[PDB]
Amino acid sequence: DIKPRIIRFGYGLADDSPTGKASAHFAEVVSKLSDGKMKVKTFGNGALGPDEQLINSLISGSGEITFVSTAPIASLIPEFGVFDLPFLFDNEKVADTVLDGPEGKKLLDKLPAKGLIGLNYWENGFRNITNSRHEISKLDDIGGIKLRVMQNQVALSVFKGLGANAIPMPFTELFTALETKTVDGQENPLSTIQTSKFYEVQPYLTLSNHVYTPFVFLASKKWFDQLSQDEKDVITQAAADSQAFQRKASRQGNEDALKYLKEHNVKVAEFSTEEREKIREKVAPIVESLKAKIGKETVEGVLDAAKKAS
Ligand SMILES: O=C(O)[C@H](O)[C@@H](O)[C@H](O)CO
Repeated sequence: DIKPRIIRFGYGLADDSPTGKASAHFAEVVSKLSDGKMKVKTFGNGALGPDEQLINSLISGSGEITFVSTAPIASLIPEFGVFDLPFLFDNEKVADTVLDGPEGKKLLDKLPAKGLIGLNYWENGFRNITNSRHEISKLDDIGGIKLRVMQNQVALSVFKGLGANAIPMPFTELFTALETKTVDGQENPLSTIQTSKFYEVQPYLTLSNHVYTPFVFLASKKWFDQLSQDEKDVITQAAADSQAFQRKASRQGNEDALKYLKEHNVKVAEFSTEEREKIREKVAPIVESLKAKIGKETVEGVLDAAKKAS
């Protein structure tokens, strides 16, 4: 029971980012599983707007499928803000375990009340600081930097607490803000820095890996609910296949991006062991400060699940 259907899948990252390629993979699997009857059309590079607009399009029904970072979802469901706390996940194995386990599912289960289906989590990844003002290799080097952040109170409060002038902006405005130096820098995974070309306007890169961002792979509930069960199964089966593809592509992409940026002579710094402890000390009270704006039980449950996975 599958009828011909065209499905629009907009997203913010470049079409040749790992997640852009995973979106094309999803399209291919949907076509395969539906004998070519269900056709997914991908619109990358922010062609259908940034995350905030994509979310709204799924709620309204103008769009069917997207992936977005968890951070803009915090404007609908504050508990999703948990992932903007620094150093939550020691590595990607911990992340997968927590996200695919009960603590991840509790959050996904809050989406339908807002008109969204969280099909599963994809990997945005560990975020790294870039800027055009000066090298950042110490906590103090962040003071007064105008740093674009994602658009929720947790991200703004974290970087303000680290001394930055935190400037929330949609991802789709970011390259130009960097190029014109309306902001000094930003922070994102290496493959995004590469495929969105931020290195062309960001001479400095710090391998801070300070935050891990999940993507949520999303379907419009209004749209999903009017699918037949056979068609829903195509979507959920393709989503499971594509998650595995995505995560592998993301992790290979992270390795490839580091190699590329280094070989391109981007200037790369890190936080020494001492500076790392300074950052940990400064973060701990702002993390505690933000539990009330995320949800105490969410923060503590994610932290406990991460400990058990680590
Ligand atoms: O910096 C950001 O906003 C995120 O990292 C991106 O992936 C964003 O979701 C994209 O569309």
